Amino acid sequence: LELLQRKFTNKALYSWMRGKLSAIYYQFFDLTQSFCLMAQEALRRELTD
Amino acid sequence: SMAEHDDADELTTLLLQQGMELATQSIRIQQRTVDEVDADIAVLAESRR
Repeated sequence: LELLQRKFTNKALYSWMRGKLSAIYYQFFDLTQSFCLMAQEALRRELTD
Repeated sequence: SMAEHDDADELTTLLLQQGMELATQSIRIQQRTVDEVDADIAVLAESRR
């Protein structure tokens, strides 16, 4: 158990890593949705519908 | 990924070493059991006398 706690990839590393990734994902989703919306607007203008 | 694999290998090595020393202690225990059986044989010899 003591060796498991001193591991390089202990619980703390994974926790911080996935927290940072969750924040990045949360913002990137909004950015991508905005991009898709403007692409859809461009298509609507192109088709005049 | 490489860090994960290295950590798993290190855990396996530790397990092997612990098993080795436990096996040594088991050797000693079994020798003591043999000695007990010999003592029982001696008791039987006295009764036969």
